[PDB]
Amino acid sequence: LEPMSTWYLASWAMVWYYAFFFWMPMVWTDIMVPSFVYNKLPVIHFLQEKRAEQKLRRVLDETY
Amino acid sequence: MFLFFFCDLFWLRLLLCMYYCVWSRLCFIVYFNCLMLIFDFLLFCLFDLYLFVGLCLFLLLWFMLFNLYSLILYYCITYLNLYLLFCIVFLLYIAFLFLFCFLCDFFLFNNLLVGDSFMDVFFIRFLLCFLECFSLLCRCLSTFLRLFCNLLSS
Amino acid sequence: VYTRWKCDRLPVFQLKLFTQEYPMHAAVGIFTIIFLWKHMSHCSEETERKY
Amino acid sequence: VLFSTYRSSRLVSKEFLHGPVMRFRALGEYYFQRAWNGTLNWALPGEYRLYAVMIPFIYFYHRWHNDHTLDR
Amino acid sequence: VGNGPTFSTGGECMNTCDIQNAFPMNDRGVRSSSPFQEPNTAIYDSYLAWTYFQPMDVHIEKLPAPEAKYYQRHTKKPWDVSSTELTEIQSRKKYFQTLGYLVAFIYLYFLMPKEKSFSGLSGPDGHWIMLPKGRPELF
Amino acid sequence: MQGSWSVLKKNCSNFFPGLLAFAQQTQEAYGIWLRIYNRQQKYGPTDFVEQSETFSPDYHKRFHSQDKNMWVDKELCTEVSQKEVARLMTYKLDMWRMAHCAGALLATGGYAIPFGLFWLANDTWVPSSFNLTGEELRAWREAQDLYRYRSAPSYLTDTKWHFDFHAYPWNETQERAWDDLFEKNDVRRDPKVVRPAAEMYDGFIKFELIRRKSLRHLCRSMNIPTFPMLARLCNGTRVRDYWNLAWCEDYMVITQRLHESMTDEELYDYAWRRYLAPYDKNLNREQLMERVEDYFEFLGPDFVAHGKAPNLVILTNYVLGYYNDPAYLEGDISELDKNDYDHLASWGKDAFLRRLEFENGPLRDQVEAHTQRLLAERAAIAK
Amino acid sequence: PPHYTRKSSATIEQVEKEIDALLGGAEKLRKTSTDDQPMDKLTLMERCLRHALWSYHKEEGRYDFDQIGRWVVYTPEDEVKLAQLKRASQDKRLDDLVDLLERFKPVLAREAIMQRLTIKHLEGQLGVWRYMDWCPEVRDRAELEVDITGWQWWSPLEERRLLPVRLRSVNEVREIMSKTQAKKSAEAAERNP
Ligand SMILES: CCCCCCCCCCCCCCCCCC(=O)OC[C@H](COP(=O)([O-])OCC(O)COP(=O)([O-])OC[C@@H](COC(=O)CCCCCCCCCCCCCCCCC)OC(=O)CCCCCCCCCCCCCCCCC)OC(=O)CCCCCCCCCCCCCCCCC
Ligand SMILES: CCCCCCCCCCCCCCCCCC(=O)OC[C@H](COP(=O)([O-])OCC(O)COP(=O)([O-])OC[C@@H](COC(=O)CCCCCCCCCCCCCCCCC)OC(=O)CCCCCCCCCCCCCCCCC)OC(=O)CCCCCCCCCCCCCCCCC
Ligand SMILES: CCCCCCCCCCCCCCCCCC(=O)OC[C@H](COP(=O)([O-])OCC(O)COP(=O)([O-])OC[C@@H](COC(=O)CCCCCCCCCCCCCCCCC)OC(=O)CCCCCCCCCCCCCCCCC)OC(=O)CCCCCCCCCCCCCCCCC
Ligand SMILES: CCCCCCCCCCCCCCCCCC(=O)OC[C@H](COP(=O)([O-])OCC(O)COP(=O)([O-])OC[C@@H](COC(=O)CCCCCCCCCCCCCCCCC)OC(=O)CCCCCCCCCCCCCCCCC)OC(=O)CCCCCCCCCCCCCCCCC
Ligand SMILES: CCCCCCCCCCCCCCCCCC(=O)OC[C@H](COP(=O)([O-])OCC(O)COP(=O)([O-])OC[C@@H](COC(=O)CCCCCCCCCCCCCCCCC)OC(=O)CCCCCCCCCCCCCCCCC)OC(=O)CCCCCCCCCCCCCCCCC
Ligand SMILES: CCCCCCCCCCCCCCCCCC(=O)OC[C@H](COP(=O)([O-])OCC[N+](C)(C)C)OC(=O)CCCCCCCCCCCCCCCCC
Ligand SMILES: CCCCCCCCCCCCCCCCCC(=O)OC[C@H](COP(=O)([O-])OCC[N+](C)(C)C)OC(=O)CCCCCCCCCCCCCCCCC
Repeated sequence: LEPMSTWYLASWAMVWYYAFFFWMPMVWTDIMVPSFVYNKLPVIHFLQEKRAEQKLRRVLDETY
Repeated sequence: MFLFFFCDLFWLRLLLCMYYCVWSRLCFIVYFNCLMLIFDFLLFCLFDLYLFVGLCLFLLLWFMLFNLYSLILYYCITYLNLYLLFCIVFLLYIAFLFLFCFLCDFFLFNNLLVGDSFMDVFFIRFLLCFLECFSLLCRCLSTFLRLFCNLLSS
Repeated sequence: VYTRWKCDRLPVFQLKLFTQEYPMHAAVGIFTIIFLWKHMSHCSEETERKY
Repeated sequence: VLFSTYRSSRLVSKEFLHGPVMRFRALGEYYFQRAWNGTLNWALPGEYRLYAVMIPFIYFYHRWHNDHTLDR
Repeated sequence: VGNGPTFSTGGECMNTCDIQNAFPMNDRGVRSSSPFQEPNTAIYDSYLAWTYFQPMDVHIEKLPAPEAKYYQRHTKKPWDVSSTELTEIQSRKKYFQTLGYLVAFIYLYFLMPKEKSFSGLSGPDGHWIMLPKGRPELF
Repeated sequence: MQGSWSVLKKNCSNFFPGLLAFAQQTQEAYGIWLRIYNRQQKYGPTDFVEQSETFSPDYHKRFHSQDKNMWVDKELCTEVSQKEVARLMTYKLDMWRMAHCAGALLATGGYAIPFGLFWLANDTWVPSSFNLTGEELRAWREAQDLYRYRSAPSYLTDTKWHFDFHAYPWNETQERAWDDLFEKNDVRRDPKVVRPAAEMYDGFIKFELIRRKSLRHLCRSMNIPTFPMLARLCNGTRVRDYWNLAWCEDYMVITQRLHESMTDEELYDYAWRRYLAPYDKNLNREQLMERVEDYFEFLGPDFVAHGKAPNLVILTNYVLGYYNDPAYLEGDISELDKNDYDHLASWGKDAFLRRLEFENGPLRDQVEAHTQRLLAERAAIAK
Repeated sequence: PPHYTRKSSATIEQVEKEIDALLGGAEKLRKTSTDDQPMDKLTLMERCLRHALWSYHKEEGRYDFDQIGRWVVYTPEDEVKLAQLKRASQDKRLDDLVDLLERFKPVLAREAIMQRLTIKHLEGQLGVWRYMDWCPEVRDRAELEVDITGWQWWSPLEERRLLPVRLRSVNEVREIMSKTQAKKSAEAAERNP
């Protein structure tokens, strides 16, 4: 079994180390952070609409 | 000895580039618990408890691109080696453990001494502490062993 | 507004990611790489013939 | 001073290879940017036709490689 | 109406999601798939339920164009890159990456020979590197 | 700011005059610091002088306590003037950056020269003494302001997001204060409205519990070098020293009303050192006085009465809110008349898309009625 | 009273013309509703602007009761005062009205931008990049939150604080104005003895 072997373990592990050190940043910037920003957008939009309505309501409430 | 080889993800890398040049929402995550650690409100942690989210997401993507697609005949799991998985788990587990140890807070380890003051310290509590310190490393080993054995047997 | 992931180029973001986000993990990985190439980078002729 | 650390320092014009790039993006977006194409951790899409197309293709090229390079 | 995509949903049903309040609800009682107001949003039931919005031709009373003074903010900075520009940059980069990966895939799976063949007709058997040169005292 | 060849020429030309000026400023600042340090050791409280230890309740890590490890010398005007304190603060910033550069030089020997070329090509990390004319000083200040703009929003977002995600205000007044604290600089925040946020956050995170990442963001926003960051109690010490000096000068100015007699340029510098007045805003004396008075009001009566300032985290967020510009929006509204997915028009609609359009289009009600009637008929037939 | 210097120069006629122009473009969008129902942004802006304008006019001397009874009456005490009825302060009020108009204009601009964005969304011709460019605040907040390790997309506590926010009804406005008038009167009483 090669899965139990060690005669070329370093070169074999270079695949994981390249994935970790060089490909993970690309996936981070190109795929993951974009998806999570996209997920964030709706709630932030809703909260900021509510904040603007709150400002308008306070503006109206101070009139007499 | 220097062996030059390539992973079996090149077509999947091509598909990722083609299908993720534009943004898309993600709403289904294999391990969602990394995002919600605190369940009672008004509780907060001064430690960087959300540092694992990025590594978790990348690890899930990588292991899924390998393991799930390996069901297709002649698809190769390029990393399927016991000691390589040991290296991966060593990196993650020991890195987090050293993050907690570099904090230089020894009281953090008070809970390792299992039991209460009623129990004899040398013959019960100290032996339990020895076993628990052993169990941390055994948890690392068992994690990587379980991942390797399941794939191999299946 | 400024964000590392959106404004910095890829090499710069890589350095920032592994120096101010995951420095301990990078250190442990480099340690393991050195160990592997120090103790797991040799193969005898008989080992090559067998496997 | 030699190289910029900011992605905003452009090396080409905005219209460089606009047409081919738009065709490539059209190919990417037509089936993937859909409500029912909800992925599981970016690896398993929701669109059925992606499976229907990609499973045979992956098997075909892997089998060709195995038959002509490995089992040979 | 066109065939273009809309605001991404991730395959989620907004009537039961954890952020459902952020999605407006229409007269029919179906929460929108986007922050916008949608009149014809629907829900489809596969193994899992998912919300879908079908674009359609609808006329909306268009408030007249405001002056540039009241919506333009000239706070741009040298590091700033807009989402449109980022999309352009990433599109070009991914186009070139896709071409390169395609060439790599073709070579790897159809042209590259495997090393150390039994017959010796294909692939290299390996060789030594970093051998000394011009160092007689070494031996 | 990005590096440029003109700035490189400027800093190379003024390198040695700048070093000589820095040395002279070092002598003067050492004298000023010696006076202040002697006064602190002699007249300071026992906790402040003995450096009492304040540990966090979770991991028992020591950090500076605002109440115990910071002390406002109310009678410092007798020994040290306001201008001397300002000089010491400016020199502390310049000395920190120079010290980091000297450490790099000593560490790497002669291999730091190309990095020195990168260093002199930008005004971000060069001392103020390298500018020998007004225009050069203006460009240097512009670089400092640019770095502040780059760094402040991350600090503000970190604070706001962590609190909002893990806690909520107790009462309506705290809610209003918290919401108005993080408004953009295009609107004027009322310090009386925003002050309760200080106590609300004192309940959450005091300065003694500030996290290392938040500290890094804050030091970036304050033009304090962050590499090597090291333990959080080093840059934390720098922050504490800078704001302790600032509070001493603030007490002097408030008590003696020096700002009213302060000239325009000196007033602008005073506001700038408090991170209240960017130079690119081209503020006049009215605006500067308004911002300074708001800062004094935010400090509150208790500052003069007892020398106790509000929570330092909230204070830093408040002052750095002046560098939180509105999000940029460029382009005429007519650009919204275009289309984004014309490149897909050639593809048309497939069978599934046509089905979705048919079922969810204007005829959706008719299709739904027909489908439900057909299903009901089939169910009845089945039974 | 002490003299007050105006921050900006503008005539009352110019201000009224500007208000009419601002409210005239939104007539099609403006929709009437029951007095007890919640009000819209256009209704709130119109009420505030007209209230300030007619308060200034009544202080000046242009006693046009027909409009004053509509744009200024919100309390039974106010109605009684109107029935009985039937310099520095003025300058400050005019400046405040001008500032209020300049404050409302950006809100209408954002509303128009959102209308156009919605129009393009319903057509299927709106990319997320365009939406983020034309809604910069949302874009910046999301990007910053993710960049500082705020991955989560749900904010239950802030929503709990802001979820029940909505524009008030006319009757609620009347009650709040009555409360404020009572508070001001009580304040002047304390001022007196
Ligand atoms: C002596 C014989 C030769 C060999 C000499 C070797 C010397 C060795 C020295 C000693 C080293 C000891 C240690 C070795 C440890 C090895 C461990 C290991 O392999 O681990 C597995 C592990 C497997 O990783 P993986 O998961 O497969 O991912 C890595 C992949 O590269 C894919 O990962 P990725 O996709 O994430 O990578 C990013 C990728 C992102 O994606 C892309 O950019 C897409 C493209 C991908 C390219 C890379 C994939 C390669 C695919 C196979 C080859 C393709 C075809 C080649 C054709 C050859 C024909 C003969 O971008 C790039 O790759 C950037 C480069 C792009 C180049 C584009 C060039 C365009 C030229 C255009 C010219 C036009 C001219 C016009 C003129 C017109 C005139 C009129 O390997 C690594 O991690 C990398 C190991 C490298 C170690 C360093 C070796 C030293 C450097 C050698 C360079 C030799 C150059 C000279 C060759 C000349 C021809 C003979
Ligand atoms: C030749 C061998 C070299 C060895 C290798 C070195 C490798 C490089 C490592 C860095 C070395 C230092 C570089 C120069 C720094 C400049 C001097 C200095 O301390 O500036 C003050 C300044 C103090 O900072 P702070 O945060 O305000 O301090 C808080 C205290 O509470 C402040 O106290 P305070 O609040 O009460 O205020 C007092 C203040 C009041 O004073 C003033 O206000 C007046 C101004 C005084 C300071 C002026 C500094 C000017 C800096 C620029 C110099 C010009 C550069 C010109 C460049 C161009 C040249 C052409 O005066 C001070 O700043 C005094 C600070 C304490 C003295 C520190 C010096 C101790 C070492 C020297 C003695 C060694 C004796 C060896 C005996 C051997 C026996 C066997 O220092 C810094 O900015 C810190 C350095 C920043 C870089 C850190 C890099 C990592 C360091 C790791 C070291 C680990 C151990 C070593 C092994 C490393 C192996 C990996
Ligand atoms: C005469 C002068 C006066 C006397 C001297 C005075 C003293 C001077 C020294 C002190 C100066 C301090 C201030 C310096 C400020 C400038 C720093 C800087 O670099 O700024 C970025 C600077 C531009 O700055 P900027 O435009 O002003 O923007 C500044 C902004 O504020 C943007 O700011 P930012 O904050 O965004 O940027 C920060 C960024 C800074 O970083 C960067 O920006 C990256 C720069 C490199 C980018 C390279 C991109 C290009 C790559 C090309 C690759 C090759 C292409 C092909 C070439 C083919 C050639 C044939 O990120 C970082 O700070 C990351 C720090 C990472 C630290 C790493 C620590 C590792 C520790 C290891 C672990 C240890 C653990 C403990 C273990 C203990 C065990 C016991 O970047 C450049 O200019 C890039 C230069 C690229 C050069 C060409 C490519 C490399 C050439 C290598 C040649 C090798 C030859 C030999 C080969 C031999 C082979 C055998
Ligand atoms: C897509 C592919 C592209 C290519 C990818 C390339 C491949 C990358 C693969 C792996 C990448 C990740 C590796 C991570 C490793 C682990 C890192 C880690 O554990 O970090 C812990 C930790 C994290 O860093 P941090 O301080 O918390 O903050 C990092 C942030 O990035 C700070 O950010 P910040 O925002 O807070 O501050 C911003 C700003 C703030 O500005 C300032 O603070 C003012 C300016 C400060 C100037 C520097 C002051 C230094 C003071 C003394 C430092 C201690 C010296 C110790 C003794 C010397 C030891 C050699 O700071 C800067 O701009 C820093 C400028 C530094 C420029 C240099 C960056 C590296 C470029 C490459 C140059 C070297 C090439 C050598 C190899 C080739 C040879 C032919 O690091 C430290 O504690 C720092 C200790 C520094 C010790 C000195 C360096 C030791 C390493 C050996 C140096 C060898 C020199 C060779 C000379 C030439 C010989 C021929
Ligand atoms: C190329 C150069 C290579 C260099 C290599 C050397 C390593 C790197 C050098 C330095 C690099 C720069 C950065 C270093 C870290 C900076 C940390 C920091 O920011 O501290 C700020 C901090 C300033 O903040 P602060 O508010 O003033 O005070 C801290 C607060 O108290 C804080 O309050 P707190 O509430 O946090 O209080 C807690 C605090 C309390 O502690 C302190 O803060 C006090 C200072 C430290 C005291 C440490 C000594 C404790 C007593 C030792 C007793 C040993 C007895 C043994 C007897 C044997 C008899 C046979 O921390 C602790 O409790 C930690 C105690 C240490 C525990 C050590 C456990 C080790 C376990 C070993 C495992 C097995 C190892 C392998 C097997 C070995 C045997 C076979 O700095 C310090 O306090 C001192 C910093 C000293 C820096 C290191 C200087 C390096 C000198 C190098 C000389 C040798 C060079 C060799 C070169 C070789 C050729 C190249
Ligand atoms: C067919 C047989 C199969 C056998 C299978 C056996 C299992 C193999 C498993 C392999 C995969 C998993 C590997 C996990 C990682 C293991 C790590 C490990 O044990 O490595 C230890 C090894 C020990 O190194 P070493 O073996 O060179 O030790 C030297 C000791 N002498 C000189 C006495 C021989 O670490 C390394 O290889 C890395 C060393 C370099 C990096 C560290 C340098 C700093 C050291 C600090 C202390 C000393 C200096 C003073 C302080 C600093 C001053 C600047
Ligand atoms: C989220 C859950 C996903 C579940 C997906 C379920 C898919 C159901 C597939 C049904 C059968 C498909 C048959 C395909 C036949 C192809 C031609 C052929 O000869 O193949 C025979 C091959 C092998 O059949 P064989 O073993 O009989 O071959 C005989 C050949 N000799 C005799 C020479 C040995 O069939 C397969 O291997 C098909 C197994 C499919 C298992 C499911 C894989 C799912 C994971 C991959 C998903 C990929 C999605 C990518 C999308 C894009 C991502 C960005």
